[PDB]
Amino acid sequence: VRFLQPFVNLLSKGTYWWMNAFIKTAHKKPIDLRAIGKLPIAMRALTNYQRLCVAFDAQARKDGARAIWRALCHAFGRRLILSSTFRILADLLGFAGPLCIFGIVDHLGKNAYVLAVLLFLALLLQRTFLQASYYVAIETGINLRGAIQTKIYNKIMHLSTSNEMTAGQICNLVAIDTNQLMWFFFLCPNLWAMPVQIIVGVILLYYILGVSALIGAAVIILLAPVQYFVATKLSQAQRSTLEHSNERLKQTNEMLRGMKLLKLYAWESIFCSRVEVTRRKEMTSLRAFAVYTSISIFMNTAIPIAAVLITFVGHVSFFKESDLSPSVAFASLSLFHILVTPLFLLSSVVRSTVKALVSVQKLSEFLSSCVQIIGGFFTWTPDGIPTLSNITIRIPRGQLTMIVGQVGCGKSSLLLATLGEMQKVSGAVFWGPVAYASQKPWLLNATVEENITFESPFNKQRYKMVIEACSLQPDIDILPHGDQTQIGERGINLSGGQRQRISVARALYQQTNVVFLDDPFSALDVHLSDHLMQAGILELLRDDKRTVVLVTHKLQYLPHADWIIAMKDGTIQREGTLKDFQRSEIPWRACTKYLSSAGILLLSLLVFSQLLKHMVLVAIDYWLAKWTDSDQSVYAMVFTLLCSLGIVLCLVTSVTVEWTGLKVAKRLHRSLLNRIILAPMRFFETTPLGSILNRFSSDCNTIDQHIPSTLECLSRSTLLCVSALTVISYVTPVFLVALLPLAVVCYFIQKYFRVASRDLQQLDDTTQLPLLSHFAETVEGLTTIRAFRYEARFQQKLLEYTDSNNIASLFLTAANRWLEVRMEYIGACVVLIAAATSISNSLHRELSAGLVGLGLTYALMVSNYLNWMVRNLADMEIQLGAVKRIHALLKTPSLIPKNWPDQGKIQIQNLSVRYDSSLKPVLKHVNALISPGQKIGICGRTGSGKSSFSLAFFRMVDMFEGRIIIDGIDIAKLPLHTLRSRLSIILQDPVLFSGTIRFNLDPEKKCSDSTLWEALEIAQLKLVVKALPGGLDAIITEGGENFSQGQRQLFCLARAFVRKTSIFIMDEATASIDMATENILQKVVMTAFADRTVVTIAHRVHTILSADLVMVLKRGAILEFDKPETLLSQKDSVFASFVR
Ligand SMILES: COc1ccc(Cl)cc1C(=O)NCCc1ccc(S(=O)(=O)NC(=O)NC2CCCCC2)cc1
Ligand SMILES: Nc1ncnc2c1ncn2[C@@H]1O[C@H](COP(=O)(O)OP(=O)(O)OP(O)(O)=S)[C@@H](O)[C@H]1O
Repeated sequence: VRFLQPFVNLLSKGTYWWMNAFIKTAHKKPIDLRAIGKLPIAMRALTNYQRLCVAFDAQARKDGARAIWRALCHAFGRRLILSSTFRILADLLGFAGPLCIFGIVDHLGKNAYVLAVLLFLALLLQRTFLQASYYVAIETGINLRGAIQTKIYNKIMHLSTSNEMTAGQICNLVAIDTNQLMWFFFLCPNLWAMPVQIIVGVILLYYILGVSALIGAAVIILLAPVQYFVATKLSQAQRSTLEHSNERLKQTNEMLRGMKLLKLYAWESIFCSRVEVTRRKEMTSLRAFAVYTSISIFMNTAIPIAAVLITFVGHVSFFKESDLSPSVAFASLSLFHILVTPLFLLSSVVRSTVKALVSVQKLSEFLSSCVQIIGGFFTWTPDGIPTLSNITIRIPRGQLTMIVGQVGCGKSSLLLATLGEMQKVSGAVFWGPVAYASQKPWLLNATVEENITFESPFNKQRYKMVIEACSLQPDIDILPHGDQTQIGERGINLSGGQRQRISVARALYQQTNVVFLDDPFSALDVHLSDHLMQAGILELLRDDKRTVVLVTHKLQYLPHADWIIAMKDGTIQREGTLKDFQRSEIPWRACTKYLSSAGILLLSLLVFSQLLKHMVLVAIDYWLAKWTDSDQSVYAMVFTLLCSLGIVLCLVTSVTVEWTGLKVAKRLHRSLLNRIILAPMRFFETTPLGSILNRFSSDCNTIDQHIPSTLECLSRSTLLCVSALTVISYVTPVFLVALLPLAVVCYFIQKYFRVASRDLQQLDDTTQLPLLSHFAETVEGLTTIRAFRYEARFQQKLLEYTDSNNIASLFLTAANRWLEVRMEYIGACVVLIAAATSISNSLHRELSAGLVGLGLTYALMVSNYLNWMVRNLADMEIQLGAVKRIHALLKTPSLIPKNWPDQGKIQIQNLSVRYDSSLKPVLKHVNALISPGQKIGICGRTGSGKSSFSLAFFRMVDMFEGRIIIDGIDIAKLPLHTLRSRLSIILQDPVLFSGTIRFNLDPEKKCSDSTLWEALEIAQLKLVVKALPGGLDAIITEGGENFSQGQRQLFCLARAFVRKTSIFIMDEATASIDMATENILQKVVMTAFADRTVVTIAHRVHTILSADLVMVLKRGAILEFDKPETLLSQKDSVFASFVR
């Protein structure tokens, strides 16, 4: 245990002194979950779940949305109200501070040291109570999140299967709804403490400025509803923008997958044009969003100026000509800031409260939704026509029981009913932890060994037996990681047969009596199914005398079982055995590049405008200082001039930040796209897709959403802090020399913070990722988990995960409180010293009263500007560190005028090729020649070098040696664009990117309609194309199920037809295609290609047999042969015929 909050001295419970040791150790050694503590018994999943379920029980025994609400209320009780009362007392003392400022200012102009030390004490106490309030509220919220999370997970166990969309709604119910609830519980005490704050503020300012005060008290208040309105607009804009963004991502996911396909003919620019077309729409939305952001930032600092303007001008020169002592004006200034700070929070509080109300309504709607069988009766509804009718079945021990029938006869339904999964209406069923593999296979977010063990102690002989008996070890070794390979989400990097074999292995490996397998032979061949039923079923299951109940439909399994079960229309037609059935019927460089992408045009326009705005904001008060003592009319007019300058300059600065941020986002995205386009193929193959896709998915989005606002806030905070320091220095010179020590202290407080605040931050992210994912895994494979009776262990795992999340999200708020309190203590020390120097120096000797006003008013508030500064600095640093990876990604004609000849005669003399710079060579002394108009075949085993030969023919490998030519022409003087408008290629991996048929046939779109129609008619595709809406305009999706595999290859051949390269490369147009269709495909491609030399590569016999010139790829080299009928009998059918 390390997080000891409840077990320390009640002084440190306030000032967080126990964090000194943690943060000092954290500076040196990197924090981790082993270096972190464990949550106390006072706050776990179990404790909060216990209190919440006790309250829910006491409320439901007296029987809903209001019910769950009151249950949470009575369950979390005293802590929340304690935080709220801390908060209101702090608010009172904060409203009290400026009045003692006023008293001091009065006394010196006409008992003040006492007021100064009282101000010091009241500041420190008020801020301490505020911080304790924040922390207690945050901890209550974290408790509530853990509690309702484990509660809705407990509910996930008892729900019914009849209720895809529900899974997404469940995981949003944990990712956004629960966060809304918890953040609303953060802001709950603020909603109680805001009204008393504004009421005390208005009544206090009225008694200081009189009737005029009221007028001012209106203006500031009028900003609070307006703000809300602005916020709403933002939200609307956000929605629209998000939509566009999503679409863009889709149009990217294709390009970053058909990489080799894309670059094999250089259609990449054609798709980049479309990608840029989407980007402009996205940019257009962003303008309005940033305009609203600018309006918000503008009002933020405009209302403070406007209040003082329309109040002071409307007080003296309007109403009663009352002499305005410096105390009145400066107290009004202080109260204006102390009231502006809370006003913004009310809008966000209202939004958070309504959103939390909706989310709790949603949570309530969700949260409240032998083997003997005699008289089976049930259905998939609380009321409806039944599908289970009159089923009586006995499943004795040690007996193979097949279930056979037609499609839709209640086979798997009977399986789940035997499981107890479906509580039958009227019937009896008796038989426990039963192993079960469902029809649709499911996996976890873990390794292969883990999925097959499934929380079971590992075995050597047992596990190796199960691995070998499932025909799974070779394909397991085929994976990039021989074992312990991280199986992707749902098994994207695996095939269906592998998932099925893993599921069957999981079912077989578990030690239990009963095993169900819902058709485990649907995605398996004949050989693998035979070996599985022989070794794993009849030899391994039948070994330990288990009760195997397998449902399938084959021939070999019928005489191997004991009981045959025939189902028809949900009824057992006949029953018995076989015989009874047959006898019956971050450095400054990242920011430097970020701002230099904007250019010199806007950098200075931003910086100098900010400097001038802050200079105006200080000069207005500097002139007010001389205004005070008493040409009052001229004074007020100068005040009005300054007030106007301030607001105009603020609007200018905001518009500048907006425009600059948008331009930078534009240029950065375009440069990233362009630099990713020109990368080599081996680079794309080396780097995983997640990192390349992820930068565009988030980095871009993150920057656009948060960099401009956070940068603006950081700049405003730092300049306001520097201005306040300069003010309190100019007021009292000696005070300056006292403030530089303390500020240096802050430097030491800075380092130790960041080197931990960053760390904890990332830890939070990590504990958020496997938690949510875990949830999803439980939802899909719910039947398997309720069948294995493994609910207890999984609930244990989820309590573990939510504890690991809460400890991180708790240490983070503890560290934020630490930095806050210490920076605030120093911000109170500085105002203490400033007032103590001002009372003596500026009164006893200097005798100038306009000074102390400015100094006190700025030192009463310097601390909040300091805190804004430091927090925004931390955020800007993490965001700039996120940006740096974008730059890391950023750093990755004599024969032309003569038309490319149709003579396909080529010759590659002494060719070699390597993949990486200075690695093992792929080819060795490759010499070959190809005659015009002659079909060429190439053979070889896997890894022989035929794909490498094709890629080198398209010079896709960047370490080839020798000279390679086409009609005396090579790659020494031609750019890539000409090199891709000269040859055609059909890859083994076909794809149909989204769009219309015109976008797939000719994405360039140069070709005319009759040309595409003829290409479809020749490619045996015109009839199915005419059977679609519109014709040549069917909206296709990436991959999908809109066309057959043969039709995808027909589209590839149509691409080849329209390419008109006159040279064709056929890279395994045979794999994963039915022979009945592949043979007619090759016949069409032969009858269509009488000219325009084609070089093919495959592992089929007849394809290699039909080619004229063929070269057998040896271990490292090739051996070519010209006449096909001569080399297939010269070696006496040893190396070229039986191999083919
Ligand atoms: C902006 O301040 C305020 C100023 C005045 C008032 Cl009347 C209220 C607040 C205020 O904020 N309302 C209290 C509720 C609240 C929410 C966030 C913060 S916080 O400081 O930003 N964040 C943390 O402490 N920890 C986070 C919490 C989320 C998980 C990760 C760690 C502090 C407090
Ligand atoms: N989880 C479910 N929720 C609601 N209805 C279901 C569910 N599973 C199946 N059904 C319905 O129950 C009917 C019968 O389903 P099955 O028992 O799976 O068909 P079966 O032919 O006996 O076995 P199969 O096809 O190998 S899974 C279908 O028409 C479905 O609409």
